[PDB]
Amino acid sequence: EITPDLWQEACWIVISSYFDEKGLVRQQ
Amino acid sequence: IFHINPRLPSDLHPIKVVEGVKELSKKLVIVNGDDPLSRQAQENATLLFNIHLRSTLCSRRMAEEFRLSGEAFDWLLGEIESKFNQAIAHPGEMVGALAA
Amino acid sequence: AGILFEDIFDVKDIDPEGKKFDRVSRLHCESESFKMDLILDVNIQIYPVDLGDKFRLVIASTLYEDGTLDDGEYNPTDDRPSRADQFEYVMYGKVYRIEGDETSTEAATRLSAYVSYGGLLMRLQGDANNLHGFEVDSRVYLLMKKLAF
Amino acid sequence: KRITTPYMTKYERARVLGTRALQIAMCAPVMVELEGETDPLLIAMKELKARKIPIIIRRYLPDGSYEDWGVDELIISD
Amino acid sequence: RVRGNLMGKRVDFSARTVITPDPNLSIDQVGVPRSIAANMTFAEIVTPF
Amino acid sequence: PYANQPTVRITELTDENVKFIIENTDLAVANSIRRVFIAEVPIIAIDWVQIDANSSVLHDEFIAHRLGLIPLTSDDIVDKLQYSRDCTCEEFCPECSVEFTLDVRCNEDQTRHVTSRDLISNSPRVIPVTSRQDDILIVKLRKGQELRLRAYAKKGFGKEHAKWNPTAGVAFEYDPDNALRHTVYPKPEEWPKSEYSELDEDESQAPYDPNGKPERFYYNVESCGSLRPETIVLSALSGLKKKLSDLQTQLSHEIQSD
Amino acid sequence: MNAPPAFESFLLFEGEKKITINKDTKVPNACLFTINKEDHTLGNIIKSQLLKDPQVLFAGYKVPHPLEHKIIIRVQTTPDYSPQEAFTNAITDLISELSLLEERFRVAIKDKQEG
Amino acid sequence: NELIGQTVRISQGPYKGYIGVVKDATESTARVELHSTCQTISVDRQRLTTV
Amino acid sequence: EWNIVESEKALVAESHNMKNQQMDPFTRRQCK
Amino acid sequence: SRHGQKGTCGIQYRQEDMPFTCEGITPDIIINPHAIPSRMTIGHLIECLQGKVSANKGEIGDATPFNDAVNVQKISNLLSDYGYHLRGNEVLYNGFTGRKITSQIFIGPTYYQRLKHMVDDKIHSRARGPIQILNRQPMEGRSRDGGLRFGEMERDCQIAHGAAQFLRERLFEASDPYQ
Amino acid sequence: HIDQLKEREYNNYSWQDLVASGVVEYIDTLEEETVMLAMTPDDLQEKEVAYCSTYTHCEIHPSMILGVCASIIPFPDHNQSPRNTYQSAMGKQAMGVYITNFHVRMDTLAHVLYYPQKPLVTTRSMEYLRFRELPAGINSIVAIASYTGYNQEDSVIMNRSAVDRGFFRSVFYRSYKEQ
Amino acid sequence: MIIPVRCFTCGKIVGNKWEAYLGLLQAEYTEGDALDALGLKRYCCRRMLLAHVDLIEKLLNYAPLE
Amino acid sequence: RHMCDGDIVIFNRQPTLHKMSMMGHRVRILPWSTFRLNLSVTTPYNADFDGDEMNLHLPQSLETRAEIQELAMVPRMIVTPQSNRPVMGIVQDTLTAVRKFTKRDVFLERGEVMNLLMFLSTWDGKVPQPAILKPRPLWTGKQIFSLIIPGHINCIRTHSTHPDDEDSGPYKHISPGDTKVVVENGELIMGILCKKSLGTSAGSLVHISYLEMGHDITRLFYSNIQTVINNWLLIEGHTIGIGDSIADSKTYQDIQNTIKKAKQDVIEVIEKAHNNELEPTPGNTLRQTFENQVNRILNDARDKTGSSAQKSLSEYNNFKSMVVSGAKGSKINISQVIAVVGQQNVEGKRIPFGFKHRTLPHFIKDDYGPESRGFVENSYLAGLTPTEFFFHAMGGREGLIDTAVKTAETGYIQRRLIKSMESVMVKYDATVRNSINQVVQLRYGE
Amino acid sequence: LNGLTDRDLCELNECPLDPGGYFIINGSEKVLIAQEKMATNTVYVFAKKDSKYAYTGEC
Amino acid sequence: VSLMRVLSEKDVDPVRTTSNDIVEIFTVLGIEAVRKALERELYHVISFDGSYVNYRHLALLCDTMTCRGHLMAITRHGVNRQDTGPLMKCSFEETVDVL
Amino acid sequence: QARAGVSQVLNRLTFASTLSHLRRLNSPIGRDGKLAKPRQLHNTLWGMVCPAETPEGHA
RNA sequence: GUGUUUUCCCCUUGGC
Ligand SMILES: [Mg+2]
Ligand SMILES: [Zn+2]
Ligand SMILES: [Zn+2]
Repeated sequence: EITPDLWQEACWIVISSYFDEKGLVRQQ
Repeated sequence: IFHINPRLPSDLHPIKVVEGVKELSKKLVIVNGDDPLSRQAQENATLLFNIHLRSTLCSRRMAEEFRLSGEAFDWLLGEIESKFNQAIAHPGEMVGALAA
Repeated sequence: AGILFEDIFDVKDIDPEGKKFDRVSRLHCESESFKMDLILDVNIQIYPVDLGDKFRLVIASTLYEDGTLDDGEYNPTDDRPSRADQFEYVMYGKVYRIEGDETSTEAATRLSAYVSYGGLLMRLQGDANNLHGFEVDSRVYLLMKKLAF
Repeated sequence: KRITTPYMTKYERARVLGTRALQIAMCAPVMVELEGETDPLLIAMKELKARKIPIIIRRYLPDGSYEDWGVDELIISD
Repeated sequence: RVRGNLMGKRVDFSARTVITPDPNLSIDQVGVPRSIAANMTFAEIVTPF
Repeated sequence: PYANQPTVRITELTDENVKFIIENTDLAVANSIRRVFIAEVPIIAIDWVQIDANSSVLHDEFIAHRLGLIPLTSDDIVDKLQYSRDCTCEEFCPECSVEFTLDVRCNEDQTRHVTSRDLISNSPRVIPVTSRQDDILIVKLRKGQELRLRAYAKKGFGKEHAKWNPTAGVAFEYDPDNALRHTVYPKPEEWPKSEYSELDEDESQAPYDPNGKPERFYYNVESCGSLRPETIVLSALSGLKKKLSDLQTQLSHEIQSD
Repeated sequence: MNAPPAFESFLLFEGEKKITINKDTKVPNACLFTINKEDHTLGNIIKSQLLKDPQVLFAGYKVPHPLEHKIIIRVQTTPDYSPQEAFTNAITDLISELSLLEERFRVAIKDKQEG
Repeated sequence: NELIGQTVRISQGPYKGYIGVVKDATESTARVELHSTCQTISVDRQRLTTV
Repeated sequence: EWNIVESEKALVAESHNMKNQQMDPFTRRQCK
Repeated sequence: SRHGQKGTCGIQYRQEDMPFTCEGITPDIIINPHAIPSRMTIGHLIECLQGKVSANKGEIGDATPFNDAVNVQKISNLLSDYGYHLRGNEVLYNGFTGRKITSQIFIGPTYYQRLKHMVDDKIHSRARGPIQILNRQPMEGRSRDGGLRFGEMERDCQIAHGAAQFLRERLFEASDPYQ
Repeated sequence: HIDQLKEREYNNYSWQDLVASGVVEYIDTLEEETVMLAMTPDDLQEKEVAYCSTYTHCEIHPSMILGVCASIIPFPDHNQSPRNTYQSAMGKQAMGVYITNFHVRMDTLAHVLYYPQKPLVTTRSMEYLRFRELPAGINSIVAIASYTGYNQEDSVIMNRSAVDRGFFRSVFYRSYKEQ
Repeated sequence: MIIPVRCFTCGKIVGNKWEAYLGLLQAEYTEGDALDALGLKRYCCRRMLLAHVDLIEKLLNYAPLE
Repeated sequence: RHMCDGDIVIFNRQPTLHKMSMMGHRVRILPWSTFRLNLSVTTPYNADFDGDEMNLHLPQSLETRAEIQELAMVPRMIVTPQSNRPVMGIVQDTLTAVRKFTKRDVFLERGEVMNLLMFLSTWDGKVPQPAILKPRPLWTGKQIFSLIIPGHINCIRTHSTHPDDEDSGPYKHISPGDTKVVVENGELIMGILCKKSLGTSAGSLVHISYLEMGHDITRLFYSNIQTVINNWLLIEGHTIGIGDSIADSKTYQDIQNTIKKAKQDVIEVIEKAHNNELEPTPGNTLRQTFENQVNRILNDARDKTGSSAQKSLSEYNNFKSMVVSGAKGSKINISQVIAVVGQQNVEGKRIPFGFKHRTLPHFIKDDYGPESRGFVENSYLAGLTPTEFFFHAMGGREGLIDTAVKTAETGYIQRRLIKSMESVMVKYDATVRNSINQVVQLRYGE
Repeated sequence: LNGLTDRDLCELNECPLDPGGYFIINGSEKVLIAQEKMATNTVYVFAKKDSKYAYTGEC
Repeated sequence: VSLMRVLSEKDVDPVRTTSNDIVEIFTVLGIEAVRKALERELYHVISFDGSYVNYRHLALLCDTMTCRGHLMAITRHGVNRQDTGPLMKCSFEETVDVL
Repeated sequence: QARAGVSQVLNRLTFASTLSHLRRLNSPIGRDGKLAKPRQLHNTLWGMVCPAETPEGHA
């Protein structure tokens, strides 16, 4: 189902997973 | 300084104001000399201050507004000249460096 | 002597302009035998007054009951007979203005003697004969005291 | 017929005081009573107030003329 | 020469430090650190004084 | 023209802190006492560290610094020892110092914690507080790292370096209800009641007391353990009284010598 | 690096006097006591003890510069009373205060125990 | 001079127990480079003892 | 993990009413 | 600090001299109020307030910028629960005299940084040190033990002074005196 | 997606699965010309009187506009912008621990703080910056008071006794190389 | 790096509490109840343990020998 | 010999912009490793202790020592010839504290007066008769400040909050709010002091002190002010905190209502333009008319909200106290902190459409509405929305750019002038000539 | 160091937090700063005032 | 700007109409009107921000810029044309060229 | 004749400096170029480039 | 008893 607000937790599980996959210097 | 109390009648004679200011105008010399060209330029260089001086040290404003005594007026004139002569540009002053 | 002025007074307003300060209030007061007017700032924190408070106000040239002029320095340690010993609120200040209705030809009928008590201001305003004791730039003491009536 | 200002300009005062203080530091005879000080600049300043500095000031006019002014003749300002 | 070596020059008897406030100095006083003072010198003529 | 007569009540006394109230007295006296608690009670702290072998991940100044801050149980001996600056002996001696040794090597896989439990005094009475809870960590060591050093502790004021400050925190408070209005709240109702507030829960601050003086001073002297908390106070009173006696001696000599 | 060593706040240098009275000239019966290697701890209690003396017309203390370890205490008394003895009695009685407080504290300690 | 470049202990006065190396010494005073602080003090040479 | 538990319980605690103030301690756009 | 407030340590006061709350919490860093009003680094004030909440609450506050779950009033509400003034102000006592300071002081934990710019890396002085080889003027820079540049603009500032003797000494006798 | 991604590693889900599930999309500044970009769902897509109701994309979190040194600022939305810039500057100078193998580095200049601390208030973003592992600074009990005036024009009064305890004490390593 | 021996602000020994702190957190005390149970009252002492980053545990990953 | 206490040094801040940037100072040797200077003097140097460094120059000869001492010593440099007013004021927290101190309701016990008088250098040793004798002896801040004012200065000033309708009505010479500073015989009779009376303004009390008494007595004046007032500020204290930035909920409701009306009014102006009903202002394009209308509406909004914020602040508010002393900040800063940060301009215009017809992808094409173009409607206490945070950054970047750009050109502007005019000077003829001796002015300044 | 575990990186005396992304040239960590440029292959139309050209289609 | 033609217009005020352009005023009204105009423009730029500078410094600048009867630009092109002497012009610009 | 400073010594001063030096972009536009428009924070840097992290110097 | 020496250009970064 959709995120019924309470969305801050979800929003930083994303991002967290991004920086797990792509550490800060990935562009180099 | 002289504790004027501008509520008693003052002892400063009107013509002592007139003639004191006249004589003071003589001592505030900017362009020194007795030459007509130099009296003219002294009169010009000290024209606005002389107008101001004659417009605040009037016989009437002294009587009705300032109420200066004779001792206070003599002190005043001596102060005016002693301060004006300090205001004169010192010869040697690097005034163009100041302007810049 | 050095008693410049005295009258019965009562407070008829306080801080009409609103309370500009917290320990100081404007008192607007009226005299009773002379019906002069007074605007006085008191340290409303150590000497509280209310509207309708009646008080003796004795503005004096010197505190000493023998009338000897003080030097204007604070000393304590002194036995001498002092007017303060029979008041409740005493201030010391500099008369800094004497306005009046002077015309060009004939004198003022009324004066307003302005006094600054170290910055706490007073204006005493009324018929000139009661203010003849005031001259600008002179030291004076307020010596006021509430009448219990 | 000296026409310049009769007042010691602040430049003439700075130079006169520094020059006289130098001369004092080189053991020149003092022209004023020493009440017990030892700095040559303090002495030079006292001498200036006593108008006893043995220095004259040659003021060049822009025409290249000059006027000589003692240090007791012109009116010290400060 | 004219600008970098003549109109302006590096000079002896000069010091540079971080300035810090000191409300206990007069407006005409600068407080300076003892190491600077012990470095910079003033040639002072000797006199019986 | 003379002194006031101070009086004391202890409200709580633990082995960690004293709470007490001084009455009468004067604000200046009470605050100077507070200062002496902080800055001029002497204690023993490590102030000399000869490092013989250090291969911890902390450099020697860091080790030495940490040893400085370890409090020592100088509850008595601090009043015996001289200041080393004043002792007449060429090195440290047991009459002006306490020697400490630390000799630890991590000859095992488990990360050895070097702690104050490893500081071995030459005097069973001047020992690190946590030896008489857990011990103060000085370093964690990996296998094959070592730290051998000997240190001396000496008497010093908290005024010289904070290592010698005996207090954890001196609570100091007076006029709990602001009867003096020495503090002037813009909104007296936003402020919680002091621990010592005598007011009810209705009114916010005590009515202004014009002739009042600050005349009860509420203390909480928490020790860091180097002295017992009541000993901090008695030692500060002794120290301040001694400062004043010394000042008076120098004064009497300056007077009689004029 | 050009740091004072921390002992400079309380250790006198060789030749420094602790206290050094100086007659003030501006007004009669006024001195300036210049205590070296002292601070607000010793200067404020003396100042406030002097204000309890009724014969003391003025009493105050200042620290001219916090980076310098020196206080000035200016005392003015009534002509029948030198500030030398004002300062002396302000210390004598302040010692009597602290000693009484110490005794009362020592007893109050052992009276909190079992009391 | 005979006591320059040696490790010395300050045995007297305020710096009692400080260890340093004599960077310089006159007959009256050494300059001692203190081991602990980032500072070189001047100290009356009788206060020093060679270690 | 205990932080994730604490966050999820705080999330359900975000359901409580009156946890915000009318004195505009923050504002957000909502145009058109 | 994290909010572009920057400043040199202007003096250090021992714990006895710093002001103190009811408990003996003296500040670690006292910064002048005038740093704030022209700069409006209110993030600094809110950091201090929520840091004081965090330190009492006993866990790390969130300061993610656009988080409308956080606001000053909500923090003040929390801070008031620990028995502090809700706006972070406290009554401090003057360390010197012990008198309460009449203004209650805004005090609380704030994250300070120490920057690489230490003063002992910057202090520099010269009195006849090494000289350049080409033009016999002082070398440039502290590392070289150089002399400060008495530049053009200083020349102008001394002309304006009319300080010709000090201009001659700076631009000659104290730089490259030669014959 | 959130539940799967919360158990990540335990299920070896990853961000790449969010990408490969058509859930998140890399937009680039020229395609950003043509997105209609909500800023959070609950703000912008809820049935207010509609602004557009045609959002194609939504910001993941708006603080992700900040870079590395700017996202260490707490409450940067409560600061004047030049001050966030000055922090982004000074944050590159704050002494900390710059890397944990610093004992092996022979860097020419290194500053290592003795007791660097984790901020008592953090952005969430500085999780990923790994700031709580290599922090640069100390949470200090700041007081914003004028006090003695030695903190006046952009200056700070420090606690000397805190410094005696190691407050912001740092070490400076200078490496000299010669062959 | 390692835990400071004394709370910078006040003076309370906090250098003997870090391992205790972590052990109490491992008992799953909440983060402020660990501090309440160690005895840290002032927020100045609490920010010593809350804020402390124990980097020495990472420095000890590097081998001098073995 | 080494430099020692009392040595004369020139002391410089390397942007040596004007004559007062290289004043001479007496050295005092102090322990730690910094230059230390007194804070009236930062304004001449444009110094601030953010990490500024200043250059000390030790003149090496009696002839140059004395020259500096008589020509450049700081007290000689108080009044600038550039604008004939003091370059040094009372500044920073001394100025806030002196405002607080000279309020009417500031009363000091003898224990606090006699402690403050210890910090006056020029005090004659006689304790003034307290303003109030009976109850307990209480002096007044102005009565202590009357001892600091040297000599017999006379000046009149209006405190910053002086209501302009006060000199008309009654109470003209007995001011309700203790505005109207009057000094008479060197005695503060009335009025709160602020930058208007102690700052750098022409005719300020420090200016009168310089023209009337020496440069030396003015030097003592600046020192005594800082030294008494900073030691009273250890009693009074001064702070700033969140409580100083919060406002009443009624004030927030008024602010929000004002902004809502302004947003609605901008929406109505947009509607008027969209329908072509907006008649252009003469000379303006229709677009320039629309932009002027919107800028006026939003400036009026920011101003009305800023006023309603300021009108809420108590006399205790520490922004108000720093503002009305003139010590730091201004009413617009109070406004931005409490009410509304307002329109963010880049190059004087609203935020430009850097995307095709929109400012950010969150906005819809041709959204000319207020927030769509940079109007920050929150305050720094409320925090900025992310869009208006970015617009605020865009705007504040302009100041950082112009800071850099103003550096380079202006200094070039400033060398060329000096090289053109370096040798123009006043000769002993008392005429203003140049190197070649061509007469520029017959008298200096006519 | 690619994909190398934290244990091994510590064994290499490397930092597992170190990001990478830099070169070692004669012992110096050298980063290549990303250099901004006009996009290639894309037409752009500019007006260059102070020129004879009203408009210029660059590529 | 077309000052002379504008001043010529009927119902234009030839006494008060002015040009905000010191070069235009030079050609139309001459070097002394340039002195006055330049002084007023310079004062306008300086005082616009509310600041104040003494008149001595403005009069002195405008006098140096008009002392030789033409508009003496404050540039190498302007101040090195002045016959000051080579060691002063090299200090400024064109250093070796003037030498 | 080439570009300059494309390759700068990694800023090891502090970890946020290392991380930001690695994520640093650089416009080749001339400094001492007086133009403001290439220095201004363009609307299009949203989410791409930090609106706050720029050198306050000439760059 | 012998004692102060001794590099530069260029680029980059940073400070007010
Ligand atoms: Mg600065
Ligand atoms: Zn011994
Ligand atoms: Zn603590």
